[PDB]
Amino acid sequence: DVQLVESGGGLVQPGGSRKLSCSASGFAFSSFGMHWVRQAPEKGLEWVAYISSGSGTIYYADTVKGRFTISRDDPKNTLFLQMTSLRSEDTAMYYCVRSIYYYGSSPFDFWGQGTTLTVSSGSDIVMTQATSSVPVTPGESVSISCRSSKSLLHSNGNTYLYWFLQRPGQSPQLLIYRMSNLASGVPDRFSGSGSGTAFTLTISRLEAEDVGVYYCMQHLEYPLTFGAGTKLELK
Amino acid sequence: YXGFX
Amino acid sequence: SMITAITIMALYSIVCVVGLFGNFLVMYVIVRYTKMKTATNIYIFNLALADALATSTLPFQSVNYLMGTWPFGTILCKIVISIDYYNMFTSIWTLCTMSVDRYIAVCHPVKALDFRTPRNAKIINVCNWILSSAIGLPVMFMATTKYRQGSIDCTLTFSHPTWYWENLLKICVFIFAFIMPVLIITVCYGLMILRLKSVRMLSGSKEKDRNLRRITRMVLVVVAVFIVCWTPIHIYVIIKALVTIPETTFQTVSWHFCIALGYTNSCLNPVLYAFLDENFKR
Amino acid sequence: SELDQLRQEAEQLKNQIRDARKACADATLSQITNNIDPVGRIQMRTRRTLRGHLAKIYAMHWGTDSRLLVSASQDGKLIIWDSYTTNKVHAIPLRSSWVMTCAYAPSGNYVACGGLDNICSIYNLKTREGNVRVSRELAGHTGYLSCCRFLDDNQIVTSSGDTTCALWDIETGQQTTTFTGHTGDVMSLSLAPDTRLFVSGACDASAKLWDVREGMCRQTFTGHESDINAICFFPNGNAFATGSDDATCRLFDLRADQELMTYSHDNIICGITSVSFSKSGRLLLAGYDDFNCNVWDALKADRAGVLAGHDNRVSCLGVTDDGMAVATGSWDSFLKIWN
Amino acid sequence: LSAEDKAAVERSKMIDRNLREDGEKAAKEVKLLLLGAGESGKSTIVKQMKITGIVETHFTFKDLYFKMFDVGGQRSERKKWIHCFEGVTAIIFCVALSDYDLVLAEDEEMNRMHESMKLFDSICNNKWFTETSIILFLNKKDLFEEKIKRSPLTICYPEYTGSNTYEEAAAYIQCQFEDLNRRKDTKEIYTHFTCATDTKNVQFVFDAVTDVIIKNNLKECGLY
Amino acid sequence: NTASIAQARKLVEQLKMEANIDRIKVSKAAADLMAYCEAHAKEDPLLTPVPASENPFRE
Ligand SMILES: COc1ccc([C@@H]2SCCN2S(=O)(=O)c2ccc(Cl)cc2)cc1Br
Repeated sequence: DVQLVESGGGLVQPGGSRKLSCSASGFAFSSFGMHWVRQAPEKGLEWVAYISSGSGTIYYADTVKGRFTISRDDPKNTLFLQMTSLRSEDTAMYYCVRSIYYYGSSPFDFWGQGTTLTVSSGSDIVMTQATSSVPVTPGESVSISCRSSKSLLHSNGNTYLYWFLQRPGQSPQLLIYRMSNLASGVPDRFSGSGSGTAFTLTISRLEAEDVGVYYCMQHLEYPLTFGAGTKLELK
Repeated sequence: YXGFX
Repeated sequence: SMITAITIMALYSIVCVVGLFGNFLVMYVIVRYTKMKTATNIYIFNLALADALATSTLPFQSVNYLMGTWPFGTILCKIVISIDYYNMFTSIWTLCTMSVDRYIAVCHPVKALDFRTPRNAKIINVCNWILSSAIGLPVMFMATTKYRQGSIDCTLTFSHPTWYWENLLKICVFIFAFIMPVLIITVCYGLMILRLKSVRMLSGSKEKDRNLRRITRMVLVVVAVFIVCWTPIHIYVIIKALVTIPETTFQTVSWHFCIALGYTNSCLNPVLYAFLDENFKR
Repeated sequence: SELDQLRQEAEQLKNQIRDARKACADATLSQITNNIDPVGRIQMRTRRTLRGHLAKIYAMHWGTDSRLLVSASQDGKLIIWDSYTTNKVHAIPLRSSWVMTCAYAPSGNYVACGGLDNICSIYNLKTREGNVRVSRELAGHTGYLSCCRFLDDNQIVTSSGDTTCALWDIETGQQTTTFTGHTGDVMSLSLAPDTRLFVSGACDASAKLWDVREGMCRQTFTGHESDINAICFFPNGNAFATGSDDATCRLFDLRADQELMTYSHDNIICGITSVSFSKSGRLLLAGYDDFNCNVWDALKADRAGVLAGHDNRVSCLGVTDDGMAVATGSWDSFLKIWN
Repeated sequence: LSAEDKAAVERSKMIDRNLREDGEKAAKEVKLLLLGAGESGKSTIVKQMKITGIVETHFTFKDLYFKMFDVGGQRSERKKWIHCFEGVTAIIFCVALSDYDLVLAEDEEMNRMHESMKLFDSICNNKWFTETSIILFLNKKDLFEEKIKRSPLTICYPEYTGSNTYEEAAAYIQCQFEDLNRRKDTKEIYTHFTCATDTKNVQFVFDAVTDVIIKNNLKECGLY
Repeated sequence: NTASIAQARKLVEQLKMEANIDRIKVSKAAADLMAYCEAHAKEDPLLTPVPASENPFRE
């Protein structure tokens, strides 16, 4: 049973410091490239930091480099994010995310429960979901769209586009990896397609639990970037 | 060795 | 007069050419065939490399004696002096460390299982390289070009008291490059032979005894070649530094033959180890 | 003298069978193919060397995507390679290092191995845990495991030095069908393309065709003079070659029940370790103790080419399902990809 | 180039590093192949060196980690799997001295001692074991002293013309076994007269293995 | 003895079955193999190598 439990959140004055922790159990923590992703209260997902298996590679988002430090303690199966000079714009839910990378793997396949942080009072690829909400009725069929400012198709043949579903009150869940691959455990009524720059997620016979926000994400190059999200409302 | 001087 | 210089330059050229040829063939064979997989291959590689670098300096010496003047400038004078001292010290210390490795292999096999990894061989090579730099650098700085009586001299200038510093350098070279290396090689190889004399694979059969005899003969040949090739130049240096011996044409021929003998060790190094190597004959 | 009357009756049945085979030997494959063009210049090159094993390699198996492959070596490691990049995808540590065989499930979800431990271990490559786990240890053979092939994710066929073959239910771990009748060590087996039949090669110098679902021997093929080390189905399932210590490869047609052609050269005297067909069946690739792989014209028996890139016995080889490449594995601890 | 393959190439190197570090341990291992006819004293030797095909045991002595493999029950052709043990450090061949006088079975071809001698001939001369040291444990010496008092060695060796003393019979048997080595100059046999109580036998195998290590290092260092 | 008699009748049962199988002519058997090779020669990349742009191990 895979578990990731973040802790350390709370209320902090601006300019202060705070260390978040992510506690891993139920899997081979060491061999998993961890990722911190944050979500502002009424906003979309924003990638924060990445530390590879073995700690050989670390990447930060531009808005956080210099201020945040990501680390891991493999013997105790714990991930850390040491934050300093906290600003009001850092107030968000922080998700711990596991991601293993090898031929045919499914990155971003498990997200933590999230911890809440409250701070008192260019070259990056832009992901565009032009449709902010969509009204739907059960049994019908939906098509969500996403576009990239650059081609996501690589010379190796892969197109590095991911689809996530965030149900209300829960952590995001991987649906599609590399545009067309169906994630493990997700019902076959979801399917993804596209070509190069424009992409489409199609749901067949939409059910009740399918309601939520759908984010697209590019993994062609760092920093990883999400779309604004498309909401599915009941009629 | 020894050369130069 | 001219005959003596002709013979001196002929010996210089022969030594240089055979040293370069043998060392480069050893380098090619080592890089192609052996693969840097055994610890002994790393040592042979470094020995051949430093030996060819040492041999590279000979024709500069030959032309310096022939013309009696140095035209290649102060930069090249510094480079030549530093590279010569560097390569001499590195070749000698590589010989010493190879002998110590063999002694540890034969007399401490259980420890040799752990201590004789190729990574440790490369570490020891790097340490030897650095410790030779620790004396090459001061010689590099002190190397200047001074106007001699005839045309020019590429020599070393020492701060006053210059006699004190020159004597200290000569004594340090003689000790740390001849006496202690000879002692280390002799002691290690003697202990190795004493331990080999009491092994079950060589005691009891004519063939076995013959193999032991040939191992001892190869060890003794290496040690004798090193002693014979490095002793005369050092004793000549010490006798000239201690006694103001009058200059004669015989003095010049003897001195140049002593230098050629000091570089004959370099020339014979590959024969001694690469060529005689049983593994090499595969 | 009951044993006498039976031993003499078997000789009469052998003569009947020999005569029936002679009766339908109206021609030879060799004379049938004189008219067709030779294959000509087969100039194969090494495109990849897979480095990282530290002992002899005895087996490998291509995945069905023609890109991943698994190799098994006595260093106790099962390595899965991405042959396109040479990246190692997984390195699986074996409980027993005395492995002789490995296999890739056609689904790609599982690998298998085993050897002198007499156990066929099944490994789950797609765990939630993120690592590879032993999912089953198939116990019951009484000699070394010489070969194994998945039928699907729940069924696998094994060959053993105990002279038997077996069909296993992986879920329950039980031997559900046994295949007895060989009188010597079974060295190799090959699944028919439709997986309804398999052939086995044994140290009795015979090959046997087995019906998987009925659990009995349909046909028996003799002709080799020594050990059969290797066997491979013709791609259409109507024939199969037989690598043997006699430095010969004798393709046997099932329906005609006899040898059609032998592939040998006077200057090849070493054993054969492995055989495989190209996608069209035109090329027969064979690995030799003399460190080389020979490429034979399967229709005309002429040697078409040589793969000489190893410094020790070639122990295994395989051709991708798409036919694009052949891999060779060697006691020298390297694999090479050729095309 | 290398968009997400960068994390894949990093993983390949991270597991390529653990293969290297696990192969360094294995290269220090002393690999021992235990052979001998059933009841020759093999499992007793295992007990002495201590506190389903290939039964295995490992133990430490004088800071050397030994790995011993007992082929055990293996009903198959040796020639098909024996080459797997090419490269073992040493073979330990156990011989039951007291088996020399065992009566032939119902259809037994030769006596127990002669079948053991035949096994030794095949192993010592095996092409895969040309450069392998053979250590011979002549075991069950205690029973031999009781049997030799009443049963002459000529039952086993009709050509034996010596006396039925321990010393003459033991020396003759040892010679008979060692004479089977057709490559004495390239291969050396280490013969020990162990028993059920003998404790220096582990030391004997340690001493024999140390000489083998010396030969390998001399071979590697170019001196051989 | 009791094991040699059980194996001896197993050999008779097996030989009886093998004698009764349907066999075709070698000439027909050889023709079928030739027909397969010719029909699939174009899809065999080892027989007729493809350009480097179609070759995964050179791309
Ligand atoms: C000033 O004198 C000397 C000082 C050092 C050395 C060499 S170079 C670095 C290693 N040493 S070593 O101690 O001999 C040595 C050799 C082999 C091994 Cl495995 C371990 C140690 C040589 C000399 Br002449």
